[PDB]
Amino acid sequence: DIQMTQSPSSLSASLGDRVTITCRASQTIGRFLNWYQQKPGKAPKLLIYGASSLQIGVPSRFSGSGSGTDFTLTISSLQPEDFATYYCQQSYSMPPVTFGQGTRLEIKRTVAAPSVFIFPPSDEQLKSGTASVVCLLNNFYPREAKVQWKVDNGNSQESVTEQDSKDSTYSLSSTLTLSKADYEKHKVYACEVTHQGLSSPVTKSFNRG
Amino acid sequence: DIQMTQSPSSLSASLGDRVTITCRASQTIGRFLNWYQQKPGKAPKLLIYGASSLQIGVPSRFSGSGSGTDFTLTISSLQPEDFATYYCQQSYSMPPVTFGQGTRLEIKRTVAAPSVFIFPPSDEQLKSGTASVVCLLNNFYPREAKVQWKVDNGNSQESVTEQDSKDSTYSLSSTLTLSKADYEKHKVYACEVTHQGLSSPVTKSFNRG
Amino acid sequence: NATTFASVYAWNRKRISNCVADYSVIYNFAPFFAFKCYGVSPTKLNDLCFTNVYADSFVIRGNEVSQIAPGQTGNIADYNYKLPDDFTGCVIAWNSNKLDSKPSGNYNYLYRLLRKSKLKPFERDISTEIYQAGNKPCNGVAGPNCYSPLQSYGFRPTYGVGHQPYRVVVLSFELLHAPATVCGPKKSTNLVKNKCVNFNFNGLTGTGVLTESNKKFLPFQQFGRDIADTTDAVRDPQTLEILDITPCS
Amino acid sequence: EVQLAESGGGLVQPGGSLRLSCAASGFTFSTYDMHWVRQVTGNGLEWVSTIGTGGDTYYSDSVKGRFTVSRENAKNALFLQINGLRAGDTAVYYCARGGSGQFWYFDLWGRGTLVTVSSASTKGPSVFTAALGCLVKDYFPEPVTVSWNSGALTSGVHTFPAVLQSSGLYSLSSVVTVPSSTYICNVNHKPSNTKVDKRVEP
Amino acid sequence: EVQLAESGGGLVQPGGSLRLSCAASGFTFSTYDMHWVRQVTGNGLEWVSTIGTGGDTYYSDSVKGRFTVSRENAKNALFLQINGLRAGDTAVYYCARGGSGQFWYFDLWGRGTLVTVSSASTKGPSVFTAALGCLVKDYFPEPVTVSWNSGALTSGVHTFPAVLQSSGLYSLSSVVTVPSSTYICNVNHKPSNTKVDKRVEP
Amino acid sequence: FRSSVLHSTHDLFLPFFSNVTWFHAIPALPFNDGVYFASTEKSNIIRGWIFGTTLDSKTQSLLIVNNATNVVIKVCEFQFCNDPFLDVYESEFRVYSSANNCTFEYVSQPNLREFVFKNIDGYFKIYSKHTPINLERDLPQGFSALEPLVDLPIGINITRFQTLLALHRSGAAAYYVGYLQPRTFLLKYNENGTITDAVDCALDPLSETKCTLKSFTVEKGIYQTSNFRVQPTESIVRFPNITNLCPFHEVF
Ligand SMILES: *[C@@H]1O[C@H](CO)[C@@H](O[C@@H]2O[C@H](CO)[C@@H](O[C@@H]3O[C@H](CO)[C@@H](O)[C@H](O)[C@@H]3O)[C@H](O)[C@H]2NC(C)=O)[C@H](O)[C@H]1NC(C)=O
Ligand SMILES: *[C@@H]1O[C@H](CO)[C@@H](O[C@@H]2O[C@H](CO)[C@@H](O[C@@H]3O[C@H](CO)[C@@H](O)[C@H](O)[C@@H]3O)[C@H](O)[C@H]2NC(C)=O)[C@H](O)[C@H]1NC(C)=O
Ligand SMILES: *[C@@H]1O[C@H](CO)[C@@H](O[C@@H]2O[C@H](CO)[C@@H](O)[C@H](O)[C@H]2NC(C)=O)[C@H](O)[C@H]1NC(C)=O
Ligand SMILES: *[C@@H]1O[C@H](CO)[C@@H](O[C@@H]2O[C@H](CO)[C@@H](O)[C@H](O)[C@H]2NC(C)=O)[C@H](O)[C@H]1NC(C)=O
Ligand SMILES: *[C@@H]1O[C@H](CO)[C@@H](O)[C@H](O)[C@H]1NC(C)=O
Repeated sequence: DIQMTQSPSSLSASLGDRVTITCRASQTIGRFLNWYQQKPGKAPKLLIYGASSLQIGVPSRFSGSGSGTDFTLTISSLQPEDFATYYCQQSYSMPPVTFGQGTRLEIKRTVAAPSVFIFPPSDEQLKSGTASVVCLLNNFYPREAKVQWKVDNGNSQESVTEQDSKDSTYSLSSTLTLSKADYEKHKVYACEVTHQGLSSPVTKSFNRG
Repeated sequence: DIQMTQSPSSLSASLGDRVTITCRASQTIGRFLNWYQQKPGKAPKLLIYGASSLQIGVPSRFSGSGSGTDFTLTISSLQPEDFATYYCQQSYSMPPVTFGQGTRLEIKRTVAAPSVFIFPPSDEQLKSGTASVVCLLNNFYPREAKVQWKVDNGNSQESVTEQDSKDSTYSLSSTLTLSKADYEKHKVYACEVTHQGLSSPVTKSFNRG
Repeated sequence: NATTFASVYAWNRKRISNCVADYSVIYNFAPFFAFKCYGVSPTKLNDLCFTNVYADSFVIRGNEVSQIAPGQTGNIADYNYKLPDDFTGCVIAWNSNKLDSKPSGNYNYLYRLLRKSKLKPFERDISTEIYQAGNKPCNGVAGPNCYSPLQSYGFRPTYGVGHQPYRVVVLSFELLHAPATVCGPKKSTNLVKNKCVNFNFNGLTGTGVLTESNKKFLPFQQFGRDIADTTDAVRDPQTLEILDITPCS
Repeated sequence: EVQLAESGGGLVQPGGSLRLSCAASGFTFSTYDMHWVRQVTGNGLEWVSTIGTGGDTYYSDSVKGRFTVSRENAKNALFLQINGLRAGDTAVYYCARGGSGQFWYFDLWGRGTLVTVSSASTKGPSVFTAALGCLVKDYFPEPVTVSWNSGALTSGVHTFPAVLQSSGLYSLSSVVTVPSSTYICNVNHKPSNTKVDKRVEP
Repeated sequence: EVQLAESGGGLVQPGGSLRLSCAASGFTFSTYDMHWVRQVTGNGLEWVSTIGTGGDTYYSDSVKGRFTVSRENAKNALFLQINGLRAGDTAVYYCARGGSGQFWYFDLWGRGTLVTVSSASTKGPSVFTAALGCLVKDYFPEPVTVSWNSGALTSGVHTFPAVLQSSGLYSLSSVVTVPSSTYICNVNHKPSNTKVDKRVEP
Repeated sequence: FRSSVLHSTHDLFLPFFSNVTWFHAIPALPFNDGVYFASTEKSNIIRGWIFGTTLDSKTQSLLIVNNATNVVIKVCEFQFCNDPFLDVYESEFRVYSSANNCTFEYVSQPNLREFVFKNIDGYFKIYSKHTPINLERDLPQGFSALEPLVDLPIGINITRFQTLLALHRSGAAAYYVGYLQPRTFLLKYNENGTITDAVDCALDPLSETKCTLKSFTVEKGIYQTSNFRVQPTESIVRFPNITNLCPFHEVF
């Protein structure tokens, strides 16, 4: 029944910066709250329990604060091992425990632009009635790159890779999915791109191969 | 003879933020300076004495710094009990001790808008010539609201309430007092307000019959 | 298992003191629809100890099972029964449609609708009156426009609606500044004699050989000592026989 | 516990004599210095006078010549006699103790007392989705605030601080929220021992 | 060392029975509570069920009625039996231990297991200065990543996570940098026991 | 339990040959550390006691009310009734005008009688003993140890005490009250574990001698018992004469 409201899904900061991950509760839960750290490549791990006690083995740079209805996880100096996802959990109503939606910690740098490329696949897919057209957005610093598809100037799920350890940029891949007879009925296609730095590339026309 | 120059009258910040209350002296006073905390509605209490020592019972989040001609009271993590008024006192000259003008610590949130309402008072005051004309502002986050009175498109002092503990917004009320047999002097009475977040409220005016 | 539950407007708060509480018998009663607990750990309830355990029982509507909580808001919440902001207990509720088998309904079940919502926690406002609906006091009885009594619950649709009645048993565990007496059960092992064992008689820990003794104690003695403040005898509860404690060879 | 008592602050005619009182408790009073600091409404703290362990007295520039601070080693009694008061001296006076050390610092504060210098007198008040309220004029410093629905409504109720009038009176503002898709205000006044009530409508 | 084992995660038909397993090591398992928390792909953590030291069991709102958690005091064996699974139950489960204290917090975490509930099956995928790559359709959850030219290529190689398909399959996309002033994409699908490759020469 | 040995204990005991206050009925009494209660009247006169700190409206506290054949204990918050009494119409109460915030209702089964009350540990200790007497109303010139029979977990800070008399809905009700003080006693235990006699070591130098020797029978001789020492009565501060007068006077 108790709900938790954490910080925005992503937070951008550089090495040594100060991050204060804020997470609020639906009502007064006292100090029955704990924080957890989860790297997307391994299992989660706790950092703060009881909102005042530091877990043994965690560096002193992490610090938990807040009580009752507002909790803030304050970090003093970011390290390369600190960039991960964090979750807050209430413990007042123990059987109905609930977790926060999560908060991502990413490295801050210059706002890179996605190198928009588009290329058709081989004839192996064109042999089948369900062809496809991919729209590539590679090496861009942000992650909120909204990409759609326009038929004659269907949409599908895109794919984003993790942030690079050296370029500190993300890569996005979107694909146009055509059903039966849609590959042979429509000939002109367009990729819809929306990202900071570009001159509003709402339409990127393409011709069936 | 010695005068003190403290930080601006109000400082806006959220929970867990870092506030550095700055207060400068007219000349070098060494380290003979102490701070005080006074929540509106009760007696003051000291936090830092000698600009280097901490009062017993004060949380470690408070920290005093600076000496000679510039003093900086630095707070690390704001708590709900930390939002209060602060003052800097010089102690170099013992008989003629002076205090700063004060600094208010308010909660930072979204910029709310004042709900400008206008209504006539009860007929009890209207029964005599010494009537009144009032103006109402409800639940606005900032405090830089200035209200004037325009006669036909008697002025009195306005009133401002404290910041709400839940909405974190202020409220302002103004009045226009009239003398004996002065109510029927004009038919229209305009309420002129200027607020950071609300424009053109002067259209609300009285229309006597 | 009272089989005669009270109404929500007049809840029967029963106080428990100096008992074992048999925390393994609560979940062996029946499958519970709502088993929400609070700042007292249910998995660790059998290990803790409290001074007074307040039990409260009542019946509410099926949509009101989510209303018995600290952060509550609703008709039963503000007008009938309110939990404090810091509540250390549990809320147990199960289906009561089978028990209230009466197509007529409205019997022995009433609730509150108005008259000073946000009632103070654990305060029973069973005082029956008529709300001041209108200017006329109506002589304290019903009349024109003063039709505001405490309403009854219409449990008519037996097996006909999803809003079936549920019997709620609220437990309030409180630990005041007093010696707690409602603790968990204490296990006891079989007694052994004529061998060096690590004994623990009612908290008196030690090591030695337990042998039967001819010494007779007074009815209130549970501890046998000798010169130099050594522990040479015990009461050995659960048998009431006096045992002699000699140090191991 | 440890605290400082206070009594004697109240209304006084301009130029009339006045004597405050402060009583310490919870510590050795004969070994600590005492200070008197005032605070005008809306202003900061202002040191008025002080007295050390040796009985020596000190006052401010606008304070010396009309004030007189006194302290007794027994009974933990502290006093501050004032003469020739004026309207500019209206402020909240606080009894403060000087902590041990080499410089003057206020380690302990009292309850604080209010001193107002005016020749006016107490006058009875009267009652003068939408949002409206009941206006109050010709008021006076009061210990009880205006209530709505005889004190039963507090959600959409707000009360504004009073404002000083030319004749020494006050004026307080109060508003309420009423449905407009009927509550009766209650203007209480303890020094007047008179209460007035009236309903409102959108 | 101290760690928690896990086994039993895999594909199951909707509504079929499933039983997970967790094995502790490095501590007194009989004196600590165990918890089960799942995490849907792209979502956060979600508490499923737990069992205390006294054998009492607890479940969530959408979990109670179909789940069944069990635990043995010996062999450090922890189990979690599930019945009536649906497509919405696909999530990554984790074995967690309840630390000492008076409130529930996970002081120790296990390796974590993946559970997928679907009626689909494994199907062989089809594979289809400039930057281009190969497109894969009709894929399936795989334990090995896609490489270009058996991974011997030192140029810019990237691989995007798979996307869900209507028939329960997946689809993966990969890009590569080639000189354009020619390599072979190697899609070694392990669960299909068949490798497929293509070329993107200009 | 202990055998026929002499054990020196330091606890709240009633000093030997103390000035016990004798009361008669027809107000409340303080509670410093423990009240020794004794009475020789009939069982139909005295039927309980009331304890508390501030028995006006608050500071939740209440104590024994006695049946004719049962005991009733309740420590609810009571609105105290000045000069309380149990009326026999037939038993009824008069002081229970408002019983709020109740806690730990206790019920159990109940010649000169003696009672001792203690609350210094966090519990409420009660000791009793019933022995026949041959005198008229005076205390017996003998010895009798009181055995614990209640030991309740009541956690209330008690500072006032007042007895309850049984009045039949309209020079009498004589009872003795003594106050306990921290004293060191030398208790002699029998072979069965019962106390036969005791020695108040702070009474006279002979008891001080029996305390050090740890024996009720002292042989003829001289025994070092304690240490005498005179404490400083005043304080003296001496310093040379003030000289040179600080000629600042000549500066002004
Ligand atoms: C605590 O619980 C134990 C367990 O029941 C109690 O011990 C029981 O005591 C009764 C006598 O009060 C025993 O009954 C007697 O049994 C003997 C042998 O069978 C028989 O010859 C007598 O005629 C009489 O029936 C009973 O056997 C015994 N139970 C056990 C398991 O030994 C005990 O009294 C309780 N109280 C205390 C203070 O220990
Ligand atoms: C000793 O004091 C107790 C109070 O602690 C007295 O107990 C009360 O006695 C009355 C009269 O018998 C009881 O009322 C009756 O209760 C029965 C219960 O089934 C009910 O059926 C009757 O209609 C009637 O109401 C009352 O319940 C009882 N209360 C308690 C807490 O025991 C007792 O009378 C006194 N005297 C003796 C000799 O015990
Ligand atoms: C009923 O009594 C309890 C026990 O005193 C009150 O709970 C608090 O208990 C602590 C110690 O256990 C005291 O220090 C507090 O003073 C008690 N609270 C108050 C408000 O006095 C409980 O509050 C009492 N109930 C009522 C309605 O006063
Ligand atoms: C026991 O104490 C009482 C009370 O002090 C003694 O009676 C007299 O009481 C008055 C008033 O309190 C005192 O002024 C007298 O000094 C008391 N008498 C004496 C002789 O001191 C009573 O005498 C005391 N009895 C014993 C044996 O000490
Ligand atoms: C001690 O107890 C035994 C056995 O009951 C008895 O014979 C003896 O008389 C008792 N002695 C005393 C002094 O009570």
